[PDB]
Order: sequence, then C-alpha cells, then structure tokens
Amino acid sequence: ETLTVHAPSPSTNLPSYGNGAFSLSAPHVPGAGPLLVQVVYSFFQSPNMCLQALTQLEDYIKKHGASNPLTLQIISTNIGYFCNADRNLVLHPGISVYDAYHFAKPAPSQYDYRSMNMKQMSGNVTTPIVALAHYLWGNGAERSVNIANIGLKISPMKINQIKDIIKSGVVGTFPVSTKFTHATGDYNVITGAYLGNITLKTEGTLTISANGSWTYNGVVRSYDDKYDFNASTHRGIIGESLTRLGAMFSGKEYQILLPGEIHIKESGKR
Repeated sequence: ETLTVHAPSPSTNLPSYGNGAFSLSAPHVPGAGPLLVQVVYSFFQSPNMCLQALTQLEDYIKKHGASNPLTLQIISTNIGYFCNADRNLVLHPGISVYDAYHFAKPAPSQYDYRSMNMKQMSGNVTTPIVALAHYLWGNGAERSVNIANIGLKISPMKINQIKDIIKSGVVGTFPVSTKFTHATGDYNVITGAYLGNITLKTEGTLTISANGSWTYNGVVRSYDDKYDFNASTHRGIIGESLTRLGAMFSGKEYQILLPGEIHIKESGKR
C-alpha cells in the first residue's frame, strides 16, 4: 500500500529544493572546466531537466527510503518548484524555463498547492512533474493543456488516408478528412509522459505535383475530448519514472482536456 506525500505549502516546504543538499542543474562534464550559466540555461529548456529532477527523487527514495519523513518533504518541496515554474510559464508565455524556474514570484520555497494550483498546464518541459503533482494532490480534478502547446510533429505519410493518396500515384489536389492515432512518446519524451497515445482529427488539402512532390495543409484537433492520467497511459522514459513514483505514493487519477487546434504545413517527396 501507498504512502501519502503532503501537499506543498509554506508551512511544510523545506527552505530549498533538495533541502539544499542537491539542486537541479546541468550534468558534470569532466575536463570542461567550470559550469557556466549559458550551459545551465540551455539545460533548463531541454527535456533532460525534467528527467533529472525525477531521477533525483527516485535516487533519494532508494537511498533514504520512501517512508523517511525527509524523503516525503523533498518530494513535496521539489515538485512544488516545478508547479511554481509551470505557473509562471502559463502566465508569461514566451519566457525561458530557466527564468520561470529561478526568478518567479512568489519564491518556490513558498509554493502553496491548495491556493496556487492551476487547472491549465504549460506543455513545457516542467509539465510531467506538474501532472504528477495533480495525481498526488489534485483529488481527481480535471486539467487541460492546449494542443498548440504539446509540440506535435505530424507525419502525413503515417496517416493512412494521406499515405494512400500519395502512394496511389495520383497528381492534383485532394480533400483530406480523417482521424488517426498519434504516439507522442515516439518522438516527444515530455508530451509522451503524460498524454502518451492520443487520437487526432485532421481536415485539409493534399497537393501532389507530377514530380511526386507533395504538401499537406490542414487543421489538427484532438478527436477524444480528454485523456486519462494513470500509470498505464504514460509513455517514454519520463513516463516510466512517473509510473514507478505513482506506484509508491497515494493519489487519484484524473483526466486532461486537449482543447484547441493547430494549422500544419508538411511536405515530402514520393
């Protein structure tokens, strides 16, 4: 049976991520000389910063035990840093992850889940740990992430209706209207962790030239209204970490809406 991690709050949080004993930063590269802020800044924008934070938690639980009260404080506190950074990304689209995580107000040591938690997630590299925060403390409340924020990369050759038109050898302009499964964890370790496989709808025009060059121009929206967050639906290496942690601690599954639409323009040659 699972242990309960208390929600982050100013009266319970540790004064620092990691109780100050470790921090989230770029990896040590022997022979590189001192680690400078440009390297850390780029690291914070990368998915590696999310895998690293989760690896730190799992390493800590293994060494010190999931039921050591300090382990539970480090989980509550560190995940609060991700929640605080993600709130700042939602409120300030356009800012870097390093700026949102380090220079936000209020201070991440003061993060209070009950009063501060947002229903919308940013879709940036902080999102998978925030999605875990909701399982631990959200009591089942529905969340959302806009589809424009999840880094979709659509491959029209992998969409049966479009693949069929291209392979048929036809030349001219053709309407497309189809649903298709899309495995975000085949290419996006962040989105794959909490949305995994999704189902999409696209409507558009496929133009194919006589030389076999083609362009697909179309709109993409989610087919399903929402997606379940549980141990089973996560995909990719960060999703595996989320699965191991959710097995250990109490929580409530919840659903994530995927509102919005994107416009895509993709090309290739037959």
